[PDB]
Formats: sequence, structure tokens, C-alpha cells
Amino acid sequence: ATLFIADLHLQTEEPAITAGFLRFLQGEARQADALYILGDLFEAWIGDDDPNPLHQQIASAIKAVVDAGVPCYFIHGNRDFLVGQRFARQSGMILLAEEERLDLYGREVLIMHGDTLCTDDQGYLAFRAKVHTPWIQRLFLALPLFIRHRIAARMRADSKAIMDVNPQAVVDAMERHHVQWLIHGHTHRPAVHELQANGQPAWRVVLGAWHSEGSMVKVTPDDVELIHFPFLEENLYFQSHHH
Ligand SMILES: CC(=O)N1CCc2cc(S(=O)(=O)N3CCN(c4cc(C(F)(F)F)cc(Cl)n4)CC3)ccc21
Ligand SMILES: [Mn+2]
Ligand SMILES: [Mn+2]
Repeated sequence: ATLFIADLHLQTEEPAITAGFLRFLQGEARQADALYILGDLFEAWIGDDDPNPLHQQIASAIKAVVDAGVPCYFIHGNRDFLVGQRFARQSGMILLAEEERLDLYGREVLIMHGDTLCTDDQGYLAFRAKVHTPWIQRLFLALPLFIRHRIAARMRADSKAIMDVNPQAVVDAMERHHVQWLIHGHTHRPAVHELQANGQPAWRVVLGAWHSEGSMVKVTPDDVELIHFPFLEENLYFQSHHH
């Protein structure tokens, strides 16, 4: 089986999500044929030289999955688009493009983060075009770390003071790649949408964000599974209910 996760939005202020991800990496992920992380692994990223200890803890845990024989892949999200080759080397992850076509046990599957499908949010698309401009990225990454931190903290507060996908963009993407299956995240609306692409039925599978519990897509030769699970091992106990 091949696993897909996304939108964990890991951050030191949310240690429960981190604990749930580490348990996932130590258990479920060790049995997979491959693990794909479709963006927004971290709530924020300002460059691979960031000494944030969470980054090294996550890198080491993913690297242990890679060392256990499970190749791990990463497509950038809108939050962590600055994840680069240094962190890829530290984690053992392979960085992929914003769109990839996979062959999963015979079925062709398109994967992406999903933010490029929200073509109706012109405000976000302007921000995305800005921070994806290569000379702007190089200029920001050259700034001192403490300056990048203050910029990011202010820009996050400015944003606090998610649009769904455009149906035709979905069709266009699935017909550009000639697939009947699409997996993405970003929208935080886990679902399986049926549609038509290339004159045949097609399905758009959406991952969930790790807010209260975990979420993953498991692809087997026989089916596609959208699975919700708790962060930690909920040890069962009994309460003496009465008839
Ligand atoms: C919609 C959405 O995705 N948002 C909204 C706010 C936000 C904040 C983050 S951030 O905190 O992780 N971080 C902020 C600073 N940033 C910059 C800043 C610059 C510039 F300052 F020079 F312009 C250039 C570049 Cl290349 N990167 C890197 C990322 C991530 C995603 C989002
Ligand atoms: Mn997200
Ligand atoms: Mn996103």
C-alpha cells in the first residue's frame, strides 16, 4: 500500500500533532511501499538553515522511515514552499514538482498540494506568484535569520487579520495528465468527489488537516482508502455503565 498525508501544519505550539506524526512514522509508515507528503507538513518555513529544533526532530524521524526501506516524497504546500535540498538530505525525502503523475499498482494518479486549483482566490494567487518568483525567494533567503523570523511573524499576523477548488481547473489538470484519479490537500475538506475527465468517470480524493486527529489516503491494488485515526494510542478503559 502507498500512503499519502498532507496539511499537518506542524509547529512547536502544537506538540500533540507532532506526537501523533511521530507515532505514525514509527508504526503505520514502516509497513508502506512509499510515503508521499503533499505539502503543508509545517505551518511555516523560512529556510533550511533555521535551527528550529522541531525541524531536526522531524527530519530524524522521517529519515528513520527512509532507512527502514520506505521511500518518502514531498510536494511543497503554500506554507512550506521554502523547504529545500538541505532539509531533503537531512530527512532522506525526495522533493517532487508541484504536479506529479504516479503509477500506483496500475492506476495513473495525479498528486499535488491543491492550492493551484483555487483559481477563484485572486488575492491568494497574487501572493503565490510573489513568493514563488525565484529572485524574490533568493532575496528573502539571503536575509539574516532573525530578519526572516520577524518578516514571517508579521506576515502571518497580517493574514490572520480556505477557498475551495475551481471545478474546471480540476478537469483541466486531470485531462492535462490524462488520469482518472487525483489526490490533493490544502482545502482541509477530506472527501471523494466523482466527476468526468477524458470522457470517463474520474475521482478527486482530498486529504484532511491534522487538527484533532490524523488523516491519510491509502492506495492498494484493490481500492483507495480515506482513513481517519487518532494521534495517540487511545488506551481503552471501562466505566461501569448500568442497564
Ligand atoms: C496564503 C499563504 O500561504 N500565506 C499567508 C501568509 C503566509 C506566511 C508563510 S511563512 O510564515 O512560513 N513565511 C513568510 C515569509 N516568507 C517570504 C516572504 C517574502 C517577502 F517578505 F520578501 F515578501 C518572500 C518569500 Cl520567498 N517568502 C516565507 C514564508 C507561509 C504562507 C503564508
Ligand atoms: Mn493546509
Ligand atoms: Mn495548503
